[PDB]
Amino acid sequence: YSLVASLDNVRNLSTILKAIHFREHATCFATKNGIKVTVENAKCVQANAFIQAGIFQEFKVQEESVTFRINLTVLLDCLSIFGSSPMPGTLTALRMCYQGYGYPLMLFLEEGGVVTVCKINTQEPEETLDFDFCSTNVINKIILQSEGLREAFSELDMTSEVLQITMSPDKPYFRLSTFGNAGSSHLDYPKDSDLMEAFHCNQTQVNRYKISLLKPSTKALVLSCKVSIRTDNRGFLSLQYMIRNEDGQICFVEYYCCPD
Amino acid sequence: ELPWVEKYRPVKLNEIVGNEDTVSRLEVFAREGNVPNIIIAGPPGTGKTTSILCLARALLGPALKDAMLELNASNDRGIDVVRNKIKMFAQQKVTLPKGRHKIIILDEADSMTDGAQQALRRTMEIYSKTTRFALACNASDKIIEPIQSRCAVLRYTKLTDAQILTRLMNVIEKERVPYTDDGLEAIIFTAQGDMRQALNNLQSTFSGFGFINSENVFKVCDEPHPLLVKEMIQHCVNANIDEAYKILAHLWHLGYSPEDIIGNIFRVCKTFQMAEYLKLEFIKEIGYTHMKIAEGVNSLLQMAGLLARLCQKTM
Amino acid sequence: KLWKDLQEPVVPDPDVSIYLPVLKTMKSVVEKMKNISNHLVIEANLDGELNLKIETELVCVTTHFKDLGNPPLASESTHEDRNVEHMAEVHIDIRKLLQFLAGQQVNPTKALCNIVNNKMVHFDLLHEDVSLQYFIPALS
Amino acid sequence: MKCLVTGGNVKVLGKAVHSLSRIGDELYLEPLEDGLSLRTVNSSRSAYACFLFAPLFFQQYQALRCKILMKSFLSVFRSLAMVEKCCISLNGRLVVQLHCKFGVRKTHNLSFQDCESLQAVFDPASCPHMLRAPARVLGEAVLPFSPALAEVTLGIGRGRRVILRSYHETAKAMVTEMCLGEEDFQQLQAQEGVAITFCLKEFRGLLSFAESANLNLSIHFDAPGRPAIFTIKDSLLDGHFVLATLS
Amino acid sequence: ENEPWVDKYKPETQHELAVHKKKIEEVETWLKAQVLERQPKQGGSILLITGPPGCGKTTTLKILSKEHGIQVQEWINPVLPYQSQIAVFKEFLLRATKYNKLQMLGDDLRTDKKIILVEDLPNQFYRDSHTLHEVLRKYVRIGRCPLIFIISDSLSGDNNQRLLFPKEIQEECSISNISFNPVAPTIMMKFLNRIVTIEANKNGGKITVPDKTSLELLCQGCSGDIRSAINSLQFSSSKAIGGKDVSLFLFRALGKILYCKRASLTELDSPRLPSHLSEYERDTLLVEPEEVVEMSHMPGDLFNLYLHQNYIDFFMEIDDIVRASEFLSFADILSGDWNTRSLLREYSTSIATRGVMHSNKARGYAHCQGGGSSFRPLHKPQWFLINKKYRENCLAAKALFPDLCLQTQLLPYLALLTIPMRNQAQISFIQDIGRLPLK
DNA sequence: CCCGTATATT
DNA sequence: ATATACGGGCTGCTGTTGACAA
Ligand SMILES: Nc1ncnc2c1ncn2[C@@H]1O[C@H](COP(=O)(O)OP(=O)(O)OP(O)(O)=S)[C@@H](O)[C@H]1O
Ligand SMILES: Nc1ncnc2c1ncn2[C@@H]1O[C@H](COP(=O)(O)OP(=O)(O)OP(O)(O)=S)[C@@H](O)[C@H]1O
Repeated sequence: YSLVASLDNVRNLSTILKAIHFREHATCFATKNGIKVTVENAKCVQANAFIQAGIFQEFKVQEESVTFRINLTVLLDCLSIFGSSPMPGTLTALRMCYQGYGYPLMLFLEEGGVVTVCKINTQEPEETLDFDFCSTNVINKIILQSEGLREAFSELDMTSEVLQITMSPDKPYFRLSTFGNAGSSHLDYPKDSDLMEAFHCNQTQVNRYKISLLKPSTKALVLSCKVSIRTDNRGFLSLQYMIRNEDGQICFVEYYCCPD
Repeated sequence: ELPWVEKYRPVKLNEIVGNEDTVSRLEVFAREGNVPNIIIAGPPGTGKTTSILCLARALLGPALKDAMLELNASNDRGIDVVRNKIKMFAQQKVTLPKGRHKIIILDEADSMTDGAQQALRRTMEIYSKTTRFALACNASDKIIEPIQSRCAVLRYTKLTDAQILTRLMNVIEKERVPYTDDGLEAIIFTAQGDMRQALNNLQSTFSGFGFINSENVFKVCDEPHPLLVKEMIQHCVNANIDEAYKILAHLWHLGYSPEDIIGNIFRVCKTFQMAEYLKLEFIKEIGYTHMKIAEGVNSLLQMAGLLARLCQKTM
Repeated sequence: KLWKDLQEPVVPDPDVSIYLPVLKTMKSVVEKMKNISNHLVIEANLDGELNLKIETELVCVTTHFKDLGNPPLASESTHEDRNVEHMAEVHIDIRKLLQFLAGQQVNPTKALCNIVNNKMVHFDLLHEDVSLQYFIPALS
Repeated sequence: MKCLVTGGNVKVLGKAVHSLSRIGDELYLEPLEDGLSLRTVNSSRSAYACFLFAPLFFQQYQALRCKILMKSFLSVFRSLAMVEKCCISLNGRLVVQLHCKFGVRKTHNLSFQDCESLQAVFDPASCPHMLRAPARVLGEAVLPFSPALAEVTLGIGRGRRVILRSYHETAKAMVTEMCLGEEDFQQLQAQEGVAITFCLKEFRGLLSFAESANLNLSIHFDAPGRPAIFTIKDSLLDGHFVLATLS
Repeated sequence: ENEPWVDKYKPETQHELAVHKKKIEEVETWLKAQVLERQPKQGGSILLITGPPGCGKTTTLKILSKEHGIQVQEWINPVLPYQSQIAVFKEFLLRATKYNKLQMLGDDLRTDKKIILVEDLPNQFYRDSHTLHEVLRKYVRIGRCPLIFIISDSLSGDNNQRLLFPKEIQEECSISNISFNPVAPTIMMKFLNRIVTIEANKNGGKITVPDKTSLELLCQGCSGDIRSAINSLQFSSSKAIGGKDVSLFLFRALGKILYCKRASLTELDSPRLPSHLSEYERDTLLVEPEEVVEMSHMPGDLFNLYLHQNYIDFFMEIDDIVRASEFLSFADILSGDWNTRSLLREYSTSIATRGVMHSNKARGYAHCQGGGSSFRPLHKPQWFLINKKYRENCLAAKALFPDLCLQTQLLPYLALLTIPMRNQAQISFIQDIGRLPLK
């Protein structure tokens, strides 16, 4: 039975998974501290999540860690099978069991007397990169809100091919540039605003990024309340989000991308 | 850094050692500055793209970044986005001093679909007062007739030995490589027209030997195939099966698949000097043998039987 | 000449007659089921159990409903040899069921389903003063 | 050229841009000695819409004529006119710098091509007939019509009343016979059967812009064949629309 | 010094055109008879203009329209940054046909008659080819002003023109036809001479005028197309160029294969058949079959069918016919699979062509072609209709006696059935197969 | 490819 | 006495990957 997990609010896990859903497959990691689902694409972009043991009520694991690969679309569809619009006062409960290697994943859901049973067979594993972004070589870091860039990143889907990010202590403190068919489009963000919680950039940094790799950050930006931007000496970009649930807990999602 | 095939690229227009007429006319046109749209064709390894890029750079100069468009096959060329971007670039106005115009280059245009070309042919006859085109390709039969019906078609040719030798001598003098006449003749023999191939072969030979003696060139690998089959066909013309099988055995022991040999046999047979009856019968036998080989039964005995059947015809 | 061909469809003797659940939850479940496959199986029990099943080569899903009141059947002498745990399930293509659930906007008080073994499923609804008879052919 | 728009005028400017986009495919910008002029013409040149903006923001021309693809402007002002200030100039590029909340600044550089001066010829004085009414009444009068209609006919019935119909040219479609009363309109100089036939989409854009502050329209229709005129007057905003009539 | 010579020496007046006078007169009389006899009740009409590229179809129409004061309406494809393309096209067509321009500011004002010219057809019209028929039917029903269609076509590869107008809409919609021809050598010669004289009179510097001997070479390798001729003249006058590819006009390629232009065996060192192959001696050939077949732009299995249809009439002996038939059969055998059908296809066509060419010993003796080769037209293979009839009759036999073998075994029984049965549409089928002509 | 015919022009 | 155009014959008979209009 290796790992069994039970919960009464599927929405937390469902929204955490939906915040990272742009590929088709995902890899899990069950450890005494909790699960960790990661995904990679183009051997450059990598997105990971974290669901600590504090959220869970009935969590049981056996011996060492457990790894398996699961289709994300099917799991996300199965989780939200009772409608993604519940009125206040209605909840859904789920139970999941994984009985070791070579056997599928169970999922029993219940709500108001209706009981559903589903199974997802897993064919694992893959290999993941080693994107180590420890806070030792980080040179430029910023922390900022989300409602500022809701429309900004919404006003970012054009027929361009490269997004230019420049950050400097003076003049264009945080400028995004997009070169398309019509013309340039600058979106300068200054300091000392309502969305400037800490500015600590050291030296000027201008870099180019691919639109195709960096596009799926909209889903993480929409379901968030704060965003942290980090870039090191070489020019690798690290994005840290902060999502909350109905109960009042906090979960994190991280994105790693490499420059052109 | 880069290898010798991409580092020794000409930056001017007089370093090109290909044809002599078209290059001189292009230099004159770059001097004047009223070029029409052109379509360049020819064998690979000549320098068509180099000529086009050098002409564009000479025409524009410092304003090349914001007045030039380049499109390739890796970049998507469908219909919608390409026509949109092309019309943006054509309708957009820029300032150019006297007679310089905007340049649109579409490399390997033979890969485009019919829809893209049919949408493109409209933009190439109206905005001619501020823009011009330039196309490079390998097979000129792919481009539709209406597009050719308003372009100047320049056709290149395979390089001869003299220019190849001159530029090879220039490279050797630049790199200070001790040489020998017969070794350079062997390298030119291995080149067979294409020039980047010759430079790559010379670099490979020089890698770990330090000399371009003929023995070193042949030892480090390569060797041209067709001239061996040309003699073999002549041998089977005179009913000499014993002498014919020797070259086949040599090639088979060399490590060549049956299909690769049988294709070259047909290709050499078509452009030969024989009668009509013999050519017909040879084509028939090669066709039957190729069908058998493609069906899966490939071995030495089938090639020997093909040679015997070819020799039987002349008795 | 065609007046006979538009007559009200006949209702044969139902193998099982069962009260229907709330329409909104069934509609949501079916809508989420549409993505996985284009085949569905509906099963009706004699103790008010309604089962919706899909079985693919990768995922298998089954949804259960219980505590559905069985209406008093007219034939009370044909239940001494029929197993209560037996069923007369059928399989249908999930392209016509979803329209029928999506069209409805208010839940009536006469939600009934008549299921037969061979090739027919039939729905009865009545709201205010309007009656609705639904006929969905089987054999997807 | 330098214009600095401040206040709620941004929304009405965006609405005018949307109406022009609903009418035409290209936008002609002309700085006159008395303000700014936005012009648009249909592809077949059967309709012409012009907005003249009385000096209201900072108007100062010369330090002078351009045309632009209209989808770009439409997208920019659909996604960026919901915003407290706007600045327009002509560099050399067209700068559409847009000040926003706090300190966010958005700039938009666009490409333009040289064009000719566009104008038309209309004679409102020469038109005998004349009709005036609030825009809301007309907008309500065109609501029952399906959104797939092409041509509409306006007429005056027997008994001093207005009538709007549906012109159709054996699987036919529905027809409409909407009729109104004289007590809603404010001014009618008409006749005993004079009617005109025109299009609908440009009329719908006109009504859409005219249904904001409850403005009053003015129609000067003439004998069939001659163009019709729709004139909208406001405090600091003038607009004129010219259509064509079936002969 | 800012436009090409193509755009600089455009014909302003009618007399500066490079088209034969009769064609200009024909277009002019059509247009002017429409204008002069413009009845108030006249409906719409469609005119079709064809021709090889670079002959001058658009310019002559524009010049003739400007001479007689006619408004013209163009159609430029709209530029994307929901409505279908066909919807926009029909809306533009209705607006252009119904109403008129307003006043503009400076035009050719005194106008009430106009025509609509459509050249840049949308892609969806090429892919579908069935929306166009409905659009044309609606226009014929509700048309006022004529519609002129301009198409560019080549000798081989004419799929788009026949796909767009497949001989049925023209027949049932009353569409006219006007076809152009490539410019004659003399007209192009005179115009090129005029242009080079104008350049020479410009003076400015000592520039080498292009030689006369290359000037006819420039016009020889262009095949009646003015624009490429002017482009090549501009390129060559900087101090042959312009090798446009040929299409060979498949019906001409068939005649080239089937006529076998031979030589008188000029003294050379070609190999000879030594002792016993004395009946296989042939005169020298001056044609390469591979290039001819490739240049017609046709599949090989179709070329072989056409050759099989048309090769009998040109033969005079029976033994040569036997040899040619054997060669054609052997060419057929090599393409009978499906996985390797496209890997080896050149062999079949080459074998068929060379066998048909060499087997004709009666024709192949140089000066032995006098006299014959009358005015004879070629034809089309008859195998297509027979195969389609075979397939439809296959289905009509199966599904209706389903309880190929039925046609091979049961259908003989049907042929010996001849007795009535209970149906109406089946007696006709019974009488179909079983009533072949026989005395 | 193939044969014979009607019009512009010197 | 020599260059140029009419007349008559063509759209047609299993698998794996890719672009377009909605
Ligand atoms: N005429 C030439 N003179 C000198 N070098 C040449 C010439 N043609 C080709 N080369 C060499 O070829 C190298 C690369 O060839 P390219 O010009 O890129 O070939 P290409 O003209 O693009 O034709 P493709 O792409 O193979 S079809 C250059 O670095 C030159 O050294
Ligand atoms: N005497 C002449 N006759 C015709 N065109 C001329 C002449 N002199 C110069 N030109 C130029 O040649 C152009 C003719 O363009 P063409 O491409 O031949 O017309 P077209 O008939 O539309 O060809 P398509 O559409 O590709 S079949 C004119 O627009 C002029 O710029």
